[PDB]
Amino acid sequence: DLQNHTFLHTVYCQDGSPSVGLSEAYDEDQLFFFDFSQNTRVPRLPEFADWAQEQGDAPAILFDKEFCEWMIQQIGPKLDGKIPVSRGFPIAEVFTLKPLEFGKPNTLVCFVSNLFPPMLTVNWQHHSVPVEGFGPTFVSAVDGLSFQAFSYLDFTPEPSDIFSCIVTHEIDRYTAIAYWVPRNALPSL
Amino acid sequence: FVAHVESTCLLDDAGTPKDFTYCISFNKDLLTCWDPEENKMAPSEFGVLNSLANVLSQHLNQKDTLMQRLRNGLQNCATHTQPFWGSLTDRTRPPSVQVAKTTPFNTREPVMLACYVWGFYPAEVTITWRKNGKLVMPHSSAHKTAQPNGDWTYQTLSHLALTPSYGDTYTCVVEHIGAPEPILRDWTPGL
Ligand SMILES: *[C@@H]1O[C@H](CO)[C@@H](O)[C@H](O)[C@H]1NC(C)=O
Repeated sequence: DLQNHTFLHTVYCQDGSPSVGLSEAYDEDQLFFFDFSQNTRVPRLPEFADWAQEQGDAPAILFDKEFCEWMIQQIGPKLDGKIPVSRGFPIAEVFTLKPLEFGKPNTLVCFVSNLFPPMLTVNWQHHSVPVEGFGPTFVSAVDGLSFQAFSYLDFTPEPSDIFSCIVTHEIDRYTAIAYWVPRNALPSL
Repeated sequence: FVAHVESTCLLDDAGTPKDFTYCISFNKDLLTCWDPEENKMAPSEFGVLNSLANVLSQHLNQKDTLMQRLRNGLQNCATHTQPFWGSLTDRTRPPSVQVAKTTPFNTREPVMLACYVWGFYPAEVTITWRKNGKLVMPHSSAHKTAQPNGDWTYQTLSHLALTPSYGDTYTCVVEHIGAPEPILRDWTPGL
């Protein structure tokens, strides 16, 4: 009679960059993603984890890390060339965080789905001009052994604004492109 | 290649583990998971390259250090989850809602209203319509699940297609768990 919930601790690794990561996500929103340089859990935005990087369990993590890295290390070359490498082509779409009101401050969300393997770099362009975006790019692990990612661009909407989000899939420099234009703007009050 | 060590924790809104799995994959192939019934690291299902997973059963299963934590299993989640768990079943943000005409699509009608509905958590939400106080059906019937914004907020919309008469008042009703009171937004042809 009580609704169920999923907290998934996903330990992953691969050939290339990055070599190792760890996303944990409650209900397909992640609260944490691990840092192996600093051996600490970095927070997403759940008011930035007051409980944070409780060191209460490095045995679990550090064990999965080394084993995962062994599978990439000692299993990689034995299988390399014998079975094909699993890969998807990433899908990008961009929509607005809040409803579109001309002249009113908003944000552009670039949602990247079907990311496998999880290696990517995302660029924003305003009228096809390279423009820096707010924050970093958040990669999250999702159910079924795939990954997604988010990026964000703050801006003020003009009737003429054309924006594009560009995903580079880091495995072979493949690109996905997603365009945005203002559509069905609500009346300015 | 890519490899995973996926641990899923499944606990009802209070904080009790009803299930827990420890699966191990390599190249997006599910290889070996944990079987609570036989207490072993048995390969998952069958496989064309499962022999690797069968050998992956022997490295592991040689580790009581591990092999105990799998016996510990379910309760380990509550131990791991208790600090934040309350607040996450407790985390809830109401949905701002606004109504405006949108460009009509798939319709013989001249007017189409969108009831936009954003910045909420959780995503479970219900949006219906009313004309002059009574309940009408919405434009699409395909159930759109809300789109995650990636920052713990979600969003969505519903459409409604009408031929306008100014005497009429169309109303859009949003039932998030975030509010105890249904949020309404009226619309009139001379607005
Ligand atoms: C909640 O999850 C458990 C399995 O973990 C399942 O057996 C049970 O039926 C679920 N409850 C409902 C109401 O579906």
